[PDB]
Amino acid sequence: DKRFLKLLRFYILLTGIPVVIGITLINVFIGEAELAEIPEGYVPEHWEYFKHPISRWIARTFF
Amino acid sequence: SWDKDVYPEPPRRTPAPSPQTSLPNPITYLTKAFDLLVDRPVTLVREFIERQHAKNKYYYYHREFRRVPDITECHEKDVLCMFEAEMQWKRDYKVDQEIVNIIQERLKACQQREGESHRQNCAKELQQFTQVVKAYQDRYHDLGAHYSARKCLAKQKQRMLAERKATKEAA
Amino acid sequence: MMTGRQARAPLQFLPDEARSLPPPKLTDPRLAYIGFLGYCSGLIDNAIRRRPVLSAGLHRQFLYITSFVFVGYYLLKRQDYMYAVRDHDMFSYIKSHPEDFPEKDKKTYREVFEEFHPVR
Amino acid sequence: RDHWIHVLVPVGFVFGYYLDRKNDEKLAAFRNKSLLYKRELKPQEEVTWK
Amino acid sequence: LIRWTCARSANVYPNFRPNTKTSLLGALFGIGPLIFWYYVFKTDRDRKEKLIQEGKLDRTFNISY
Amino acid sequence: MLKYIIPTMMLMPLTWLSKNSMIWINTTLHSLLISLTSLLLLNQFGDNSLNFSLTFFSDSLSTPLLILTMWLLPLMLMASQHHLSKENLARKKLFISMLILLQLFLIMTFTATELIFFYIMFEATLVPTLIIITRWGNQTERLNAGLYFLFYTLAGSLPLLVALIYIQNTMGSLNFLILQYWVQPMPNSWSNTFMWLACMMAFMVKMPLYGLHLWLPKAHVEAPIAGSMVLAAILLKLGGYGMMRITLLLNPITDFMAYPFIMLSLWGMIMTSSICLRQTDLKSLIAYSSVSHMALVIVAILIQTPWSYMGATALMIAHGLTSSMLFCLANSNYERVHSRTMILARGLQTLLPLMAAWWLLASLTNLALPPSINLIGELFVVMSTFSWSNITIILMGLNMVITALYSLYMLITTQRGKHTHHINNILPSFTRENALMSLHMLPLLLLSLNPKIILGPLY
Amino acid sequence: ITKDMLPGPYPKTPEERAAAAKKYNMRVEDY
Amino acid sequence: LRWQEDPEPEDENLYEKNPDSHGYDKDPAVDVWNMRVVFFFGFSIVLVLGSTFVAYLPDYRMQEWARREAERLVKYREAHGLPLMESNCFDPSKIQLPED
Amino acid sequence: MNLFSSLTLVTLILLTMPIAAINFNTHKFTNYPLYVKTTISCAFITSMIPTMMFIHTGQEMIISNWHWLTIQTLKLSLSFKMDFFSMMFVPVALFVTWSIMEFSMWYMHSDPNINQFFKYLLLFLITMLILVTANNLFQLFIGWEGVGIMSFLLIGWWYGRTDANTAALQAILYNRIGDIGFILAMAWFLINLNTWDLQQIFMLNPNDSNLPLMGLILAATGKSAQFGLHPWLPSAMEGPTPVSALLHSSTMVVAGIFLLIRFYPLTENNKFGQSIMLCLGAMTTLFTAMCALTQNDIKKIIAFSTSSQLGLMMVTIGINQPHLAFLHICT
Ligand SMILES: CCCCCCCCCCCCCCCCCC(=O)OC[C@H](COP(=O)([O-])OCC(O)COP(=O)([O-])OC[C@@H](COC(=O)CCCCCCCCCCCCCCCCC)OC(=O)CCCCCCCCCCCCCCCCC)OC(=O)CCCCCCCCCCCCCCCCC
Ligand SMILES: CCCCCCCCCCCCCCCCCC(=O)OC[C@H](COP(=O)([O-])OC[C@H](O)COP(=O)([O-])OC[C@H](COC(=O)CCCCCCCCCCCCCCCCC)OC(=O)CCCCCCCCCCCCCCCCC)OC(=O)CCCCCCCCCCCCCCCCC
Ligand SMILES: CCCCCCCCCCCCCCCCCC(=O)OC[C@H](COP(=O)([O-])OCC[N+](C)(C)C)OC(=O)CCCCCCCCCCCCCCCCC
Ligand SMILES: CCCCCCCCCCCCCCCCCC(=O)OC[C@H](COP(=O)([O-])OCC[N+](C)(C)C)OC(=O)CCCCCCCCCCCCCCCCC
Ligand SMILES: CCCCCCCCCCCCCCCCCC(=O)OC[C@H](COP(=O)([O-])OCC[N+](C)(C)C)OC(=O)CCCCCCCCCCCCCCCCC
Repeated sequence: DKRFLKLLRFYILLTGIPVVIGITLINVFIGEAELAEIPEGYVPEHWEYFKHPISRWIARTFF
Repeated sequence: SWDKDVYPEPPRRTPAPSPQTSLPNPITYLTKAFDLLVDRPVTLVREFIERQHAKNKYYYYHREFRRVPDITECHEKDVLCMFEAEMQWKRDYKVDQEIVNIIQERLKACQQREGESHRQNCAKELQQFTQVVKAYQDRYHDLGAHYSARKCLAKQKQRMLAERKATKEAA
Repeated sequence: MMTGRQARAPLQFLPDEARSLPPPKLTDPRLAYIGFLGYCSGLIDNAIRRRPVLSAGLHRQFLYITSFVFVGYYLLKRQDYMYAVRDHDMFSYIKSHPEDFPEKDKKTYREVFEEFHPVR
Repeated sequence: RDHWIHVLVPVGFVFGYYLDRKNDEKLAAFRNKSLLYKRELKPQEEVTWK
Repeated sequence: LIRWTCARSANVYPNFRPNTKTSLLGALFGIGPLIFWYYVFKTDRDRKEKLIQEGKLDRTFNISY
Repeated sequence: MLKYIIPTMMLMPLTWLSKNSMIWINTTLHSLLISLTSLLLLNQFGDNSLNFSLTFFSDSLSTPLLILTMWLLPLMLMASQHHLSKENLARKKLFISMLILLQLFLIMTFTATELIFFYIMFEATLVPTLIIITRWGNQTERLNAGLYFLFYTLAGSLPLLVALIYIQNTMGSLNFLILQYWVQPMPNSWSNTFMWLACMMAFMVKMPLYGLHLWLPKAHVEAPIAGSMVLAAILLKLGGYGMMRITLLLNPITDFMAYPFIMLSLWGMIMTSSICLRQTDLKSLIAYSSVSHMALVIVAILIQTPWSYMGATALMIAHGLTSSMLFCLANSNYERVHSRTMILARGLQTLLPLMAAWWLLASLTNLALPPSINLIGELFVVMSTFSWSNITIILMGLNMVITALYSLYMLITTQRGKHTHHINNILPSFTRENALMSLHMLPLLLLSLNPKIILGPLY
Repeated sequence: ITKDMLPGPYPKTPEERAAAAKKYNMRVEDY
Repeated sequence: LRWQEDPEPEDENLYEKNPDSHGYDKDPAVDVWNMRVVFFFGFSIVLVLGSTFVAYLPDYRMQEWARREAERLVKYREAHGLPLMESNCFDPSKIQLPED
Repeated sequence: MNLFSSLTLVTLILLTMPIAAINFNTHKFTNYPLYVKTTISCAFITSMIPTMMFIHTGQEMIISNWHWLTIQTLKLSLSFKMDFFSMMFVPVALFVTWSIMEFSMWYMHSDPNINQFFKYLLLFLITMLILVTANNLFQLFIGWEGVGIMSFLLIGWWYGRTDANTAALQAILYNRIGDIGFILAMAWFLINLNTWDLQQIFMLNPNDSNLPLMGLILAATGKSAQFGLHPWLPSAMEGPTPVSALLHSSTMVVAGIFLLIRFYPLTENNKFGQSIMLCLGAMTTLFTAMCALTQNDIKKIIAFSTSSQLGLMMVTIGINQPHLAFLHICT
């Protein structure tokens, strides 16, 4: 049981700590977008309607 | 922040501290301790993060749906028109849901803010809430889980027949 | 049903008006599925005689695949021909009989009264 | 390849993604024709979605 | 234990005889409560629908359903 | 949807060309990759459903059932690889092929744009399930259980075929997207009464309805563990999915055709929970618990309010995860004591403490502990049935009391008390077993954080 | 476990009653 | 007598020949690599990256859009004295009633 | 504003930190019960500051910090009501729980699962402060069912004992019978007032509140051991002594009383509900104190004592004196 709990915590943290650190790096350096009105004649991209950078990456790459 | 018109707040009136006793209150010392130990480092880290945001600015936009023809000027069983009308109706339904949510937020915020005299001091928010719930209930209640623009139009036609009959029989 | 159509010219697998129709591509998913059936017939043929299933008789597996694709190509040509015949006869019968197919006066939902049944 | 069996399911997903994106081209009869999303084309652009 | 569980589940129906006692207990305990709750909920919903279509049931703030 | 159908078919050469010691690991790995890929279906919109092709689409109802289905395959491979360890290699590959093929049928069952394609896939899901039960089931009763499982479903579904072909001849189409706009009201007549029965009784058997549930505590018990997992987690929810599609067409006749079936399910959730209070078979206790939980989903579909559909799809996903974990816990004790009798192995918390923690959490999700999505679905169904009639709160509350009673009775009976003395082959919990329990429970708990992706098309 | 150690139908003859009482491991007079 | 049948084989213990058994296989290297495949590709990939992926869904079913749009519409029709919602979903001018 | 809300949430997050500590462990701890006792002492210290600056002004706020879900008109948020009731019950419960845990480090010392016991006791405290600080009925239901499940886990602590398992299943039975009325109240408020938030309940202020108050009286009968649903509390003495002392004297069993005090703007306008609460509380405080006169087990006498005092609390709710009832809880 202790070996299972050690392996469970290890394989969660193995990618959880890079995901948490990467999200912190994104939210500090890259960071959240700003709500602006659409400029005249400009048609935005479909992924440019979203606020957080990871949401923009998901809507651009996959969706 | 947010727009103060859609989420209204009456202006704050805090009283000046007028202490009668001589013993120093712990709250001012804990407030200065909070300001020195907590609020200034939080403000410094937030200013650092806001500088990093200001290094690379970019924008997201509010998606503007232009108004398409609604269900009444769509032909019967014309899926290309009534699909657009149905999508328009569903977006309007979800927006009206969020309008009722905004007015509930105003009402509950008023009740907490006014405190003990909330029954007198929140009559306008209660009136706005009763009006918007009356409109929402006449518009979308009893449609069912398979709701559509056809169901809502049939409910509106039944209500308008009832209102026309009641106005006709009153004369 | 359509047995009087192909009675003036009997036992023609593909008539001369079938050539006015575009043939199935050789990358048709139907024809590729028939080729998969040929590969499955090759695998069952290696299995029932206790040969090694994937390895033995690659000439035989390939003749299974080839023969099913070869038959199924002409089967798909006849399929597309008979459905084209069905649509052609449908449209010519609608054209010859306008009194039996009136163009429907379509009303919009502002005039259409549907009874509302509440879910409560 | 020594590990050639570990590219059956991923290449299957790449092939299914390719066939979905190919079928989206055959379903393009209302591209830039819907009453909700029709618009004038931007320069250096011939289709609004692929 | 195996004998007990096989008596409790697997041997019940081969030792069943449809007779007076079992049929009256199967009708009373099987369709009795169904008929009972049917007329209860039908009476309650006919009453609620009659009050709703007369505007008598107070339904002011009811918009979640 | 072809980007999920093609890798599921590529799992067949992946399981037949694998090395003889690698056929579990490769299928587990690549089915986990397919389950990772399943999350692209969360591209949902508030107005439009994610409409792929003429054949496939996915709204917010089919999407959680798809992600649960593609997640269930690696867990079935983990659960079923220990008791099929001494199996022939060819029969082991046939078992894995039946699991992969059942997933292949299900993922294009839920995405069927047209209803007769839904019917073909829906009744195609019988055949791998029947082969799994009647071939890799353990006791003698698997053949009779396969008979009941086959011949309740086909007896219910062959009128459904005539009903769907009738709608095809009348409306001109069985496309669900077209029938969202060409739906006509179904008035009161005897013809439309039997139309309603033909459209609904197949799914009433598959849920199962009370009184027609007699295929279930033999098919779910006499199956192996992968069969029990798929039957409890997906194959009961095919019925609720078909109901939520097909009740588009059955208005307003459902508003009085629903009353006998609402009575059957509101009384069946009391009676099957009472049956769970007196079960000696642990696996049959979980089977009748599944009947008791699906009775609420039947009531929620038949009252057809938005809160009821939201609670019904949340309760379907929650019950899939919870019942699959309860069957896996039952298997984890059956692989040690070789008996499904619940009173035999007692006091197991003294021997297996972390496995008893998994028993505790699955019994808490079974009794709908907030804020689990079990309680979310349970609670929304109770809200909507209260708005339906105010007297249904008596039956819902009495069901919740009996549900807590049999859940914690199961926990106390298997885990608490003095341990059984004459049983000495209680091994420690393997890493496979605890990993199976955690891969059930941890998504079920993480879905409490962001529960909006399991609340259906009308969240 | 086998067939003649499983429960059966209702005993009618006294030798069937004695065989069942032997089966359930108890006295014939107490069965 | 009764027919020719093998006796019931004893249930094997994975911990007798392998005290480090993860319970996947009796071959220890296959067992450890099945453990790593299960743990990595379930927890380290699907659970972690899917919790991140669901956590950052791009406005799932446009609820945030609908709140922002409703704020815009309420901010409009408060300034113009319009009621916040009509009891008629559709304009009564574009509806023909059945006469009586 | 900034000090009040911050120390409010720091109290609850500080109480959740040893749960992360006991879950993220590899070693045998350097005295984890001392760690949880020190944590609850410091949480008492942290909770004293918003209490003092409530005693100064009367400062109240709602912290609706996390939007959780929106069911078409029901925006469910993680919402914390920092009112008179939270400000006077959180430091009392933390001070009592701090003394109960320093008692537990001595009483439960020879127990080899002492870390699990302190984990379970802190989980009870977390669920109880979820209950008493909640602003909507869903989060209050989370704390409600949470203290019910931790009641199960702490009554059946010695799980080899048959009577402990039996009394724990008994307590779950009576509390789910009370939960019938709790979910009746939630269903009524959702259908007739479109809310689970206390604010919209108090501002809409329904007049035909007979049935939801009957549901709330049933919930308090299940939770606070009133007559008809009382016998789980004397059976609940089967657990360890600090379980009894914390949960089944002072902290858990006042939750139905706290539920009926929490709805005081609705019970003040319903004389029928006040009469029901008055008769039920007087029945309970008669019957259980009458049972206590000839008992021989000391923990049964004190359990009938606390159920008699719960009957007295239900009496003083019934006489339209809810703040005296809450004062009697904290006393
Ligand atoms: C932490 C590591 C933990 C272990 C690692 C492994 C974890 C497990 C594996 C996880 C794998 C991934 C899982 C999926 C989730 C992914 C993340 C996600 O979706 O996050 C969602 C959500 C949104 O993230 P986002 O969308 O990226 O941000 C949007 C913003 O626009 C963006 O906001 P922003 O840009 O404005 O902010 C940027 C932010 C970066 O963003 C983040 O950090 C957020 C992302 C991290 C998420 C991590 C989640 C892990 C799980 C957390 C919970 C369990 C933890 C363990 C137990 C803890 C105790 C309980 O920057 C900072 O954090 C820096 C500021 C730090 C302030 C504190 C220090 C100030 C003073 C310093 C003084 C010294 C210097 C002074 C002088 C300096 C001079 C230069 O993030 C969070 O929820 C973050 C967690 C904290 C939330 C608040 C915590 C307190 C709440 C209390 C009240 C509510 C609860 C009450 C309960 C009480 C009891 C009943
Ligand atoms: C997206 C980022 C998310 C980050 C945050 C994650 C949020 C929670 C996720 C799930 C947490 C539970 C899983 C662990 C427990 C199960 C295994 C176990 O027994 O471990 C014991 C073991 C320590 O015990 P041990 O002594 O060594 O051995 C066990 C003993 O032999 C015997 O064991 P025992 O009986 O002594 O101890 C078992 C004990 C027994 O205690 C109980 O069973 C009492 C619990 C029920 C009553 C109290 C809670 C009531 C509800 C209130 C809380 C929720 C709402 C709070 C918000 C405010 C109100 C609205 O249970 C616990 O201690 C569980 C603590 C957490 C309780 C959560 C609720 C579970 C109750 C059932 C469902 C309730 C509704 C759903 C709630 C979902 C909330 C997210 O724990 C570990 O070693 C931890 C392993 C790693 C756990 C990772 C969990 C998250 C994994 C997610 C991966 C992907 C996302 C990345 C984030 C990763 C963050 C780390
Ligand atoms: C799980 C086991 C039991 C399953 C039960 C399944 C449902 C029970 C009822 C099924 C009725 C048969 C299918 C009806 C399909 C309706 C299609 C349609 O157009 O209907 C309108 C049509 C109307 O005729 P029409 O369509 O030609 O005319 C046009 C419509 N009007 C009349 C308005 C002009 O109905 C029928 O023609 C007859 C419908 C009833 C048929 C009764 C025969 C079957 C009796 C019940 C058998 C149940 C299973 C028994 C065996 C169980 C196993 C041993
Ligand atoms: C999905 C349908 C099929 C079902 C089965 C699926 C199986 C396959 C699994 C695939 C991967 C998993 C998919 C679902 C993932 C769900 C999780 C998820 O994404 O969450 C996102 C949620 C989304 O929340 P959110 O919506 O507020 O996110 C904000 C949105 N953004 C980030 C864009 C700004 O993430 C969080 O909530 C993160 C919060 C921080 C971490 C958790 C902190 C709280 C922990 C407890 C604190 C203490 C409380 C007191 C109690 C103490 C203990 C008792
Ligand atoms: C030790 C780890 C802690 C973090 C350390 C590292 C960070 C250092 C300090 C900085 C803090 C992090 C940055 C700021 C935090 C994020 C701010 C933000 O906007 O986040 C987005 C949001 C804030 O809410 P929101 O309203 O912006 O978004 C909600 C998302 N939508 C709108 C799509 C629904 O999410 C969070 O902050 C997530 C944290 C949640 C905390 C509570 C968890 C509850 C767990 C139980 C769940 C079940 C409850 C059910 C009942 C509820 C009541 C009905």
